[PDB]
Amino acid sequence: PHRRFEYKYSFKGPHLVQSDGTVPFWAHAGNAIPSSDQIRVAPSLKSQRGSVWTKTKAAFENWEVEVTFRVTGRGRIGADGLAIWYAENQGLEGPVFGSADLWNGVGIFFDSFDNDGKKNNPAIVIIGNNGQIHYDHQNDGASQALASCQRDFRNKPYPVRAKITYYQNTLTVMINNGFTPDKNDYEFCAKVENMIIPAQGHFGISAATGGLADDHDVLSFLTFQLTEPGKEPPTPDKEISEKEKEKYQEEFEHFQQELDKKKEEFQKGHPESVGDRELRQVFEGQNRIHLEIKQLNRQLDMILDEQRRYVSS
Amino acid sequence: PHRRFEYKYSFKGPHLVQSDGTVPFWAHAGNAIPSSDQIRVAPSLKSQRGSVWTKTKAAFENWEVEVTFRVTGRGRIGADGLAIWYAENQGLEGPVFGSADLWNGVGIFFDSFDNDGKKNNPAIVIIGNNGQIHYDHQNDGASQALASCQRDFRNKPYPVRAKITYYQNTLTVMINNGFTPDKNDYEFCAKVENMIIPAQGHFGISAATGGLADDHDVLSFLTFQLTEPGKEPPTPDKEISEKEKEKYQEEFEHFQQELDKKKEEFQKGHPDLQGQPAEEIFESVGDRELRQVFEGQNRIHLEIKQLNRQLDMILDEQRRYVSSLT
Amino acid sequence: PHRRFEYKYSFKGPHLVQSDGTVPFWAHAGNAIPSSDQIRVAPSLKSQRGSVWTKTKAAFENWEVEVTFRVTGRGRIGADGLAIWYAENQGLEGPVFGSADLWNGVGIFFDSFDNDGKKNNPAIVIIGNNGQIHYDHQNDGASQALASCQRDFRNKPYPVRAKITYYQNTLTVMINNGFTPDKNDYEFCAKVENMIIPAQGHFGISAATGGLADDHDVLSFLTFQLTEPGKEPPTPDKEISEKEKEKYQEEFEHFQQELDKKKEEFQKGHPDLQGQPAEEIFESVGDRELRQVFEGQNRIHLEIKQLNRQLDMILDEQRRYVSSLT
Amino acid sequence: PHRRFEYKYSFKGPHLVQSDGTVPFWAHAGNAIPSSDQIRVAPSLKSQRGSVWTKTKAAFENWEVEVTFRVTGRGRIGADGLAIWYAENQGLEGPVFGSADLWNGVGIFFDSFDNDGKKNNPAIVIIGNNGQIHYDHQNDGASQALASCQRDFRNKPYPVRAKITYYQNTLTVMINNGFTPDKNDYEFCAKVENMIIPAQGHFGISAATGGLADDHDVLSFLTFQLTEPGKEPPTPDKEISEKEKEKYQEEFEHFQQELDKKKEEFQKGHPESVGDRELRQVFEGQNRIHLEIKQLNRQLDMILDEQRRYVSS
Amino acid sequence: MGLDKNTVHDQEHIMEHLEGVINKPEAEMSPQELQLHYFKMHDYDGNNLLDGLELSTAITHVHKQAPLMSEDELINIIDGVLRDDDKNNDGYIDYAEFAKS
Amino acid sequence: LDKNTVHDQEHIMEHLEGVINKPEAEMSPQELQLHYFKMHDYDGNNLLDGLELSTAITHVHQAPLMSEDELINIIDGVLRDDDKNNDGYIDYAEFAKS
Amino acid sequence: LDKNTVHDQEHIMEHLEGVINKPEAEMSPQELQLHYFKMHDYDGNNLLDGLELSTAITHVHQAPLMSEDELINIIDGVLRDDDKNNDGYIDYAEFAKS
Amino acid sequence: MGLDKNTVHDQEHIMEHLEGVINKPEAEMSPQELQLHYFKMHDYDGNNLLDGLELSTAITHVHKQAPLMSEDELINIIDGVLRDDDKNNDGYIDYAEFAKS
Ligand SMILES: [Ca+2]
Ligand SMILES: [Ca+2]
Ligand SMILES: [Ca+2]
Ligand SMILES: [Ca+2]
Ligand SMILES: [Ca+2]
Ligand SMILES: [Ca+2]
Ligand SMILES: [Ca+2]
Ligand SMILES: [Ca+2]
Ligand SMILES: [Ca+2]
Ligand SMILES: [Ca+2]
Ligand SMILES: [Ca+2]
Ligand SMILES: [Ca+2]
Ligand SMILES: [Ca+2]
Ligand SMILES: [Ca+2]
Ligand SMILES: [Ca+2]
Ligand SMILES: [Ca+2]
Ligand SMILES: [Zn+2]
Ligand SMILES: [Zn+2]
Repeated sequence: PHRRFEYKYSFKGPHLVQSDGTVPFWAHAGNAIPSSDQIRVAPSLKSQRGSVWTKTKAAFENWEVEVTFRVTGRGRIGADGLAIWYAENQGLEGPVFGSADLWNGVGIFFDSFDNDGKKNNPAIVIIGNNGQIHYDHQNDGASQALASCQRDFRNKPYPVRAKITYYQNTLTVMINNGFTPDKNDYEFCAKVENMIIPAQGHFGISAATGGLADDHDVLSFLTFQLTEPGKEPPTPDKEISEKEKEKYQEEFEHFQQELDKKKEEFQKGHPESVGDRELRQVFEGQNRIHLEIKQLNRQLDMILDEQRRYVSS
Repeated sequence: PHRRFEYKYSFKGPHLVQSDGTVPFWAHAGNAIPSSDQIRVAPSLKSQRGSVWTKTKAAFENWEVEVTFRVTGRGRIGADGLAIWYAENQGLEGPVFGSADLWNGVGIFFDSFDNDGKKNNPAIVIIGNNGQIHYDHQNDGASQALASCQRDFRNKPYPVRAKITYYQNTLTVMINNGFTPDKNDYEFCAKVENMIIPAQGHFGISAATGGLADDHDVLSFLTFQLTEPGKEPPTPDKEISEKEKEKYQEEFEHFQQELDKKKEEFQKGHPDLQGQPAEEIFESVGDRELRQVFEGQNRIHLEIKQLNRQLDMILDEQRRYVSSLT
Repeated sequence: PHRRFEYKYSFKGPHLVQSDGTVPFWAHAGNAIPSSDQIRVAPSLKSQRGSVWTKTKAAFENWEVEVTFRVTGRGRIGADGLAIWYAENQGLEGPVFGSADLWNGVGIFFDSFDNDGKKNNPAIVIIGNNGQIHYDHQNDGASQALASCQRDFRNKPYPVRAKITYYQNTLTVMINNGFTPDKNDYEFCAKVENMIIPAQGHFGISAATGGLADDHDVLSFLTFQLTEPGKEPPTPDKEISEKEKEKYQEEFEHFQQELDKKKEEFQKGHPDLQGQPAEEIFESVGDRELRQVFEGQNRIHLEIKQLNRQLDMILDEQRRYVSSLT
Repeated sequence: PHRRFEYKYSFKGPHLVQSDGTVPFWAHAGNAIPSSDQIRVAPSLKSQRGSVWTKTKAAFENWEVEVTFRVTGRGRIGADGLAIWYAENQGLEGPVFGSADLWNGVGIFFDSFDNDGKKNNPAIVIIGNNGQIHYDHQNDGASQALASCQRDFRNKPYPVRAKITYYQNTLTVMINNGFTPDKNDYEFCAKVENMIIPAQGHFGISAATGGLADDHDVLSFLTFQLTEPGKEPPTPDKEISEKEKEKYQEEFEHFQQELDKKKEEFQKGHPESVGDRELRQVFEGQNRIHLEIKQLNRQLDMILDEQRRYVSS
Repeated sequence: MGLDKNTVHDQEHIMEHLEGVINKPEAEMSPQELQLHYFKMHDYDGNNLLDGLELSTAITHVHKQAPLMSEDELINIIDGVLRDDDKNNDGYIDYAEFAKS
Repeated sequence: LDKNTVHDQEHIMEHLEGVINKPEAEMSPQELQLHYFKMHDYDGNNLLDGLELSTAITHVHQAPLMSEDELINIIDGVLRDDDKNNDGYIDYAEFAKS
Repeated sequence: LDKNTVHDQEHIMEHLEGVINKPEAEMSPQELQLHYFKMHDYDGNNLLDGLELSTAITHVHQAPLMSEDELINIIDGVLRDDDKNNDGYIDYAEFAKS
Repeated sequence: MGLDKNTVHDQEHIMEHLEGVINKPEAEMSPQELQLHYFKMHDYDGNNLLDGLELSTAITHVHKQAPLMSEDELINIIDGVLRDDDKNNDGYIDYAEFAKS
């Protein structure tokens, strides 16, 4: 599918908050504290509920949202957690992860507290609701769970990224575990098929806190519209002979190289820590071991396929 | 000396905020978030300056102030710091630890960042200002510091308690480091003799956050008026024969015993409280930096095991084709 | 006050030991290893008790003692500790920090292990004993402690310096934490007023090691006799006209400048000195606990790479057999 | 080969030092400090030389020595290092790693300081000498090195173990890297063939320190005599019917189990740290990953062999 | 208005206050021990001493709307209580002082 | 994105101050435009989007904050005639083309 | 390793004190011998060697330390007639056999 | 015996002492500046002040056998030097005091 960036349903730093103290094109309410770097949807205080919801409604047949967030806790047990909603109307208040109940849409819940006593939490649960089913907070919505994966997203050394994609009546939740600073290191967590959501709806995020307290920070929320490769009209003869791009690109690369060169000697023209650097090196080593093992798995799968092709003869 | 508790210059939990979300007898400004349990004077966000000051001026010759606070940060180095002021006017907004510069009073600064580059932070710095000296932020105020002591008050399992006592023109700052849950385990930090402060002044406490981020929570702020043992008038013949005091004391003790006995069988008759011990809420920063690393191993192990079975199957089925063909 | 250096109760490098391997004017006993740079009073071995005491008794009304020492251990928790004594008799062997119990004097104990289980260690404890009180080792001497302060003196990039000053019946202990290489950056730790000590006593310093192991090195021990500014007799007319002092001072300064200038071109004329900066000698314990972990990864990487090429060859040659047969 | 334990040429804790202050059957001199747990051959002081040498001479055609030692340094650069000697006479003093020069035998040097300026150190170097060649300290004996391996043995979380085996005119040095508490996790470091050493010689250890200072502790030194499987006479009919061993073994196992049971309830009859336990868990995880990778390598080598057997047909 | 007898002797408020922890409602209590329950339930710190902050929390309260008292007014009631009941000038109120008035 | 909004020198000149300080009041129209494209791409992706342009035209340099509808209208008019690949992003190919 | 050196009760009785405290003065000759074999194997390998036996017969319980030649002679006489597999170690099979 | 003139004016000892760091032997120096070299080379702490410990190190010395002085004897020479040269009763010896005798 082809991706189109949508600014109207997106917030991002480092200029997240405008001069008047609000995030553009989004409505926040409750205990959410918007800052330049991030939005603290629920601070580490007792009984905090917050939510940031979009102002205008979105008409997207297929969409994709990339959410970067951190959940930071002092202890090993946290409450309550974060939630990402595609609804029909902004709740902006309520007991379901800081947002209203009886929502008409889809809600991805990053539950951190195990109210069912089954050791499944922390979990990422996909729950859809037409508007007549109450969310079961006392058992983490296990009976109403369309899909669930058991991944940890608390106190990670790097911010946790999540890609939620709705493309041709199926919803896929992919999770970056947060052990690497790469922004394209997603891993499969859950998926559901034949998912029905309204074409008109509001994108939003929310967080709730119970007795135990976490900081629920959201750094970015990028909403992308996905269009099918065949349904999109090409509208040709609009690139303007295609030659000016090739005349401009190398000049701009040369100028950015010379700007980097200027910054190189102006950094020292007029003027990391030990242990932290060692921790970064340790995490890079773990990531390199992971990449090597994955590459070995891919090579062995190629080995698999080739042996089977020989087997067929 | 003799201590009298002063409610009009104090706040404490677990009902710190009223129904309208304001602290009684106190005015808060900046990025302060007053909750029921505590007041988060500066949350762990970039460029946050907050302060909570008294509404009414306090005219005390001698006084004692007990502050319970937590400074919690993710990293080992924190920013910016906390400050407790006994000033002349209010300090709601400013650049000096979230409070205004050029103050007429005394400010005890809990500094967590070493801007001077002398490796003497975190520290408790006593700075007196008549109203004409600017606070030297870039040198941690070491040039105009009346006294200092080198203690750490960040990332402790128990809240850090500090006593600031002005008595006979001597300002004594004593610090409980918060390693133990004892509320009376104070240790001497600093003192300033012949300290001059205004007779009437506003109490306050402020917090600022710089490039690094810490949460500066305040759980209690207890103010006591101190009177000399000789200057206090006794005013006798007011105890009303002292006999009903002894007739009520044992009744009160018996009521406590009866209530405790009743709670003893009603805490376990229908056990539904989850509970939260202090062991499950505290973890050292470096230990955290180890635990994640351990978690970073638990992923890799999985990618071995799957890979293992893959090699195993390229064993098994191959043998069959080996067995069938030969 | 006025300070006079006393050589007969002092030792320092870089020639601390004589040709026969003994400290001048000092007697060492136990497991002490006197070297040229320092004295290792207790090495990092299990059950080591050592002490170095003065040979001649010192009769000072007021005095000041500066001790430079290092307590270096592999783990975060150390054992047992150090002690500086001004006693009546010598304390060569015993159970109290490597020194004998029931002493008639004053002992400043640097305790690194919390036997009482109160999380108040490491600490500097001032204990005075007339000769009838046993040291309570299992409770860290908190019951009979005259004063205490909570400082850390282990695993510092620079040696820890301590000043013990007895002046007008007041014993003041000030501590330089050793984060900076400044030799005059002391901070107040504790004081005891109306302290009673024998008029003549032996100086000494001892160290003990328990279940955990630390090295207790002492680089210097400087003793000063303190005289009151009014009680010291000036004895004038002894400067011999003061003119040759000014005639020699500029000559001495010119000699220093000439020697420095000569060393400036002879340090680089034949450069052969390897050098050893302080950055290459200091590393934090936890950082070490990280670095080894990083090294633990560098092994595993190798076992991947070899394994990688093995799979690679079971690619390559197989293709040949695939290519040849089909 | 068959192994025989030799107590006369061995010292070991936890009772290493006798009542009179000396190690049995061994002679120590210099700055070596013998303790109950270990022998500190060279403490962390400037210009320290120490050595512990055996009293009686050993007549072993083939032998094997297992040495457990730690080298602990405050900084990242250390000097001078440890040495294990099989000589003809005890030097007990000298400038070659705390022992004499012109030794008649074989010396394994654990050099930690790079005097040659080639970044090869720390290294384990095997140097033999008839008694006429001076050890080249200024370049770590690179010209006279019979074999060398580049392994790090400083500031390891666990004591470093080393097996030196002389069996049928070849000397093999195997090194445990010290990342695991196992006593049988040796790895190949170096070997030499046609090595000639005198049949009469003294076993010894030594350590030296320069400007930079390390603690050189030796925890154990187990000397084993290796005999060929064919040259050893069996001398049968000496097991005494072999039945009493089978009658005694299960009874002794039952009694040691019941003694463990008694200790179990007497441990709590009358009465590790966080972070240290986490470090132990991290090192155990690294060891388990290493073991899994080695097992995968062995399985792939089996795969190799089996494919080649099929290839032959 | 202030620390009146009927405000402390209200059995319904005491019974609805002790719910959750004290699960035993009994409508026969004398006007003596409900004062004990009031004193124990309004002392949050557990020090068995009522100060101005705890008394202000009790007087202002939240019971489920109702308008809140002014800060000057609340200061007036608290100062009137302290000026007429705190005999030892401690700032805190003992049980004997509470039973005095 | 009018021509005079990007072809003014004092704004960019006070903007590059702090890291690079080369006062030169002889910049070509394609030079200060390039600088404008360089500094306003905060994410470092060498690409401009709706949020970056919205923070560019509002900025922090008093005047009342602009209406949300007016901002939406002007940024939609900018993205309608400047974006050619319909990617939601603005590249210097499209930026210099219009 | 004489019979009376191992068949005495007070030494082992004061030896097991601290961890296991069961005073029982009716021990069989194979019981206190077993305890003697158990505690003197410090390495936990369920096996006795020359060093462990040498520390056993010297011990820390005054009397002058024994001669090195005498200790070598007595331990060699012990190992000569007790060890059967010529392993350099002493097991309870060999220990109870002789 | 003590801090005699010939002990400080010995050019050979000064020249063999400055070797390694000062690589310039010249046998024409006046009896003035070799005292400066002695004072600078025997002040190890760099504080330009000679105390009893540094003087004892200089007097006892190691030059490559020779028997060592007794502790009472060394105390006698050091105390005789301090009693006759330390004019300000500081314990330390300045260069002016050294040049006085
Ligand atoms: Ca939940
Ligand atoms: Ca659950
Ligand atoms: Ca600062
Ligand atoms: Ca500072
Ligand atoms: Ca202790
Ligand atoms: Ca203690
Ligand atoms: Ca070397
Ligand atoms: Ca080398
Ligand atoms: Ca109370
Ligand atoms: Ca009262
Ligand atoms: Ca961009
Ligand atoms: Ca575009
Ligand atoms: Ca054994
Ligand atoms: Ca055997
Ligand atoms: Ca000096
Ligand atoms: Ca002088
Ligand atoms: Zn109520
Ligand atoms: Zn000399």
